[PDB]
Amino acid sequence: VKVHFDQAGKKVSRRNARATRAAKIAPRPLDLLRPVVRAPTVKYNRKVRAGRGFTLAEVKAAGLTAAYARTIGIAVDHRRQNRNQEIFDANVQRLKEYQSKIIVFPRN
Amino acid sequence: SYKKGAASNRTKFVRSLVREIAGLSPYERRLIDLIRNSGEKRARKVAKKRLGSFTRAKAKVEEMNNIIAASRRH
Amino acid sequence: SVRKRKMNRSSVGKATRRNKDKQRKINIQSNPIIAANWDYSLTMAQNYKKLGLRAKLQTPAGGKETEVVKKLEELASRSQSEREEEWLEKLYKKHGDDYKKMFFDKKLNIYQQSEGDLKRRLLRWKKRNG
Amino acid sequence: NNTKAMKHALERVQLPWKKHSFQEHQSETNTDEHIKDIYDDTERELAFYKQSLDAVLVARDEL
Amino acid sequence: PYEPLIDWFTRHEEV
Amino acid sequence: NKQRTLLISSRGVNYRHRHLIQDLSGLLPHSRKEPKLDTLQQLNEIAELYNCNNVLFFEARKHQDLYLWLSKPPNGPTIKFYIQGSRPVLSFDQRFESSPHYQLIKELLVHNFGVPPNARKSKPFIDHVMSFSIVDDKIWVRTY
Amino acid sequence: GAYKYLEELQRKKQSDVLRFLQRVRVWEYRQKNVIHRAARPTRPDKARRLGYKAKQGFVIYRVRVRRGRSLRATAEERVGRRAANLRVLNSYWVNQDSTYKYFEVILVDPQHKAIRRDARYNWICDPVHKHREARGLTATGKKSRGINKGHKFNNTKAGRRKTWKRQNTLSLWRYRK
Amino acid sequence: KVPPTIAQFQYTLDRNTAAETFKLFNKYRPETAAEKKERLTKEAAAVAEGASPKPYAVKYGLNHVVALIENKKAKLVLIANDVDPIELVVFLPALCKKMGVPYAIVKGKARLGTLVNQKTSAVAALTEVRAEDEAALAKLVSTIDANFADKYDEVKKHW
RNA sequence: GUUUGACCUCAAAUCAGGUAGGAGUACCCGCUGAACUUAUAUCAAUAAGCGGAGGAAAAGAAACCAACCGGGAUUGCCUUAGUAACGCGAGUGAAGCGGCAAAAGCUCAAAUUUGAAAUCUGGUACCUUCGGUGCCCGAGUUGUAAUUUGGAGAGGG
RNA sequence: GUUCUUUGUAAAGUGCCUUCGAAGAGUCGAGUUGUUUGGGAAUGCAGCUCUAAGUGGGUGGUUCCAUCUAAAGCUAA
RNA sequence: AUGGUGAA
Repeated sequence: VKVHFDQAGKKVSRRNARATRAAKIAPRPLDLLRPVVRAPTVKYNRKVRAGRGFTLAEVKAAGLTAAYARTIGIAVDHRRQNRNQEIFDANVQRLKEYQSKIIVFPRN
Repeated sequence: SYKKGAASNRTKFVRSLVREIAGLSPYERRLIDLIRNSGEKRARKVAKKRLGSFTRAKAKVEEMNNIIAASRRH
Repeated sequence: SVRKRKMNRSSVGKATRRNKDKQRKINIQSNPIIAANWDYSLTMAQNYKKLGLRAKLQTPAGGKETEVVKKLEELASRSQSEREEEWLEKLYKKHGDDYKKMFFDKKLNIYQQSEGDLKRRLLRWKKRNG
Repeated sequence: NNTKAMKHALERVQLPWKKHSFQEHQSETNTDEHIKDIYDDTERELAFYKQSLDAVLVARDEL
Repeated sequence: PYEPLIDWFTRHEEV
Repeated sequence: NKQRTLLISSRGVNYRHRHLIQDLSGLLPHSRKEPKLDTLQQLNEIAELYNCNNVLFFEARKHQDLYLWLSKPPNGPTIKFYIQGSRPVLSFDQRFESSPHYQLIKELLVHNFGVPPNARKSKPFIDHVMSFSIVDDKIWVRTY
Repeated sequence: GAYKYLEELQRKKQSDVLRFLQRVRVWEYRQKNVIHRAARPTRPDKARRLGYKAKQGFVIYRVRVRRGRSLRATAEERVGRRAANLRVLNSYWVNQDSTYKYFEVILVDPQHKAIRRDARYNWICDPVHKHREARGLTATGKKSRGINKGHKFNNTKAGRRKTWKRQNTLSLWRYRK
Repeated sequence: KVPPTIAQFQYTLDRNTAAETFKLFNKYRPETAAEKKERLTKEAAAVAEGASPKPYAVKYGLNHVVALIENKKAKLVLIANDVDPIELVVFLPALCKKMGVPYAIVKGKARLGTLVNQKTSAVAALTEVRAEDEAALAKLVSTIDANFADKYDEVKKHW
């Protein structure tokens, strides 16, 4: 029998790890930018949830390439395809907003 | 489809050269002997027994017939 | 634990370590501006909100320009080799500006470069010379 | 399903059973739709056994 | 069993 | 009276279909046993290699359902089924003479299951009996 | 590329040329010991695609195992046990006999400085990769464990032992659900 | 016995033809490590204080030679008759015949390696030759053809 | 040339530079594995035994899940669910979808650098020594150096 | 931050126009004999007779369509 | 049952 006596301890450890990551990663928001995805299986066909990464077509339409996008904390999915032209538009708008809201420091 | 691709005739050339140089397997030899003496009706049964798939047996029979045509007609 | 009992009994001495306090105490070391403005008393999310920098791009789970201008303030804040320059000088005072003729210059154009590359290199050399 | 095409195809599927002796055929008068308790199967099994016995009694002495 | 090889493929040179 | 049939099945057979096919093959000496087939005109072409004017193909689709195909290879129709070498005895219900479809399926079952008296693996005597009857718009058959 | 020709030729294993080569090479191997050093692989086409590199630090071994645990796994374990200092990378079939089956195994010496300084191959030097064949981390070992993506391996996706612990453990929280 | 493809080798050129071929090949020995290094150092020294034509050398790499063949660029190909992985060279003669590139089988891989500053060379082929040896190259090609294809026309037969 | 040297193979060195044994073993990765206990099922892919490393191990970026307006590495929790399914009794017993924690993708094989094996192990002299340069020798052409893994990719303007 | 070096017709990224454009075999699979699951399509694993193609092959639902590209490997959370 | 010990 296993009892999770470290629930509070696990939460504290996760919070400390997140704080350490933020300290190491000060300017970036501790994560990348995820797209908007519609869930399958009918029962959830009317539900929209965050996805893994934007498709290559979405990144290209956003005005930047995938290789450079990955360095700006934008998740890119090379296996996800676009078939409905409303989630694609929403993702393009989200990427444009992210590009407008980002400030990039110079290399030197 | 985005990566089905085609032979490009290089795989065709290499496969033809390999088929010529390697020769014929004993089961292939028996298949061609049956074709040249019995016919497809008898060769296809043996091909299916050796392979187990009807489509594969038919493909092998067609390949053997093509090889025989290219050989005896030259 | 047999080993623990022996170590406690032994006079060698436990290699005592104390780092529990430093687990909670974290120092920001990825930016000078943020370090001078970061408040360790407030949480990571609280500090991010105070400085105006977004903490999580996605919607956070569960319930819930003062300094950003500094970053923008700092945001707003090649040469040709001697052999290449000599070769471009030969191209210049052998053909001048006729890149079409230079394209067929076997003696000087050892590498059969395109007209565009030759013209770009000539313009770059001229920008640094007369 | 259409009876026309099925009826036309049925002719080519029927062998000349009655044109020859029944001995080679080696193959009852009840629709069995009157059987009740179609879920317990107690009556259905009895009806099937009765049909089999009727067929056996007809095909027995022919040997 | 033992027969000479045939040049059905190698008979014609590759132009 | 003589006919030859073909027996085949889909890919994947373990607990029940294995026995339900082995018993059928044993009961049908005139039938031909062949390995699994891929899912559909190749069955008729295969039938030409054994002079068998009949095919008993089992298809297992939907990850849970079982299907059976009975058809005449050369020019006859086909019927799909979904109901879940000693000489046998077959009896048939009167309902098979009502509608053309019932008569057609009855004739197909007769000339596809009834082992001919003379065959390369036939037997002279009988050992068991079986009955064919249609009820609730479906056919019920068991080996007893 | 000559590798395409060799790969195509190897397909016709029943051809007269390959049939004769099989008997000649099996007769040659039977004279030698069960496990012996091989100067170079007899199937370069397979070895090259299996990570083989013609450079110092790469060792190819030939091992003999009686015909009927997979034979490839047994051969890999046998070669690894004798060559403790070596690390097993992969293996492939070369020849067979009525009484024995022959496989060629490729091993990499992590001690060699060439492998250590090679980024593409220095990962093998990690101690976690010690005796890969023993734990079934090789291509044959992974296949024997049924670790693959699909419903075909759902019941054995992550081994046949952790499932018992997962199903036999009663999970309880501080606040019972 | 052996299949027709095997025993095709060992029917090498005669003494005179092989000697002439090796004599011709010895005039195009690729620069060794020391020769190339000294040439590069001399060039660097000249550049330090302040247009050559295409170099001519014998192409010998098995992969490189196979790439040269099937493109009709190669003119003469030399094949070793003592390659331990025979499968690496079984297809070379037939491929050359199909492509029409003249080819010959010489005795010993070490002999091929010696003329290319290598311990063992599986194959040795010539792509481009100097105008002086062009007539010699054509004469050697004709002699090799006469002595191999016609003299050993049955090399691909009689197991 | 009745003769020399190469390629290949096989052996010796108290030669130089290297590594494996064993212990420990709660967790992991494979082989092997019974009975008490309960009406092939079940204790049980458990106990014990054997082999292999670590601070975690395995797995990991689909020949995946799905039939939807499609999702997009693996991993662990809740849920799906004590449901499907099996046994049709006793009982055994999952997985997609959904929410959460964390998110990083890449490295080879395969098409010629051929206008230059450009790669690297080892010995030696120095220096700014978890290494760097010059020289020497050897490994390599039966393939070490550039690029590419369909998300393509490559030669030219 | 402080700097000493940069190096060379050196390397990389984007759009357009032209020409090319290569994918893992005693392997899948079938057959047969044992093991595994409560798994009905013993899938998965184990011995062995046999053993294929590249507009191909695997996985599925329907008379066509949906997804992927196995027989190589690394990766912290 | 598993793993070991001794022995006119």
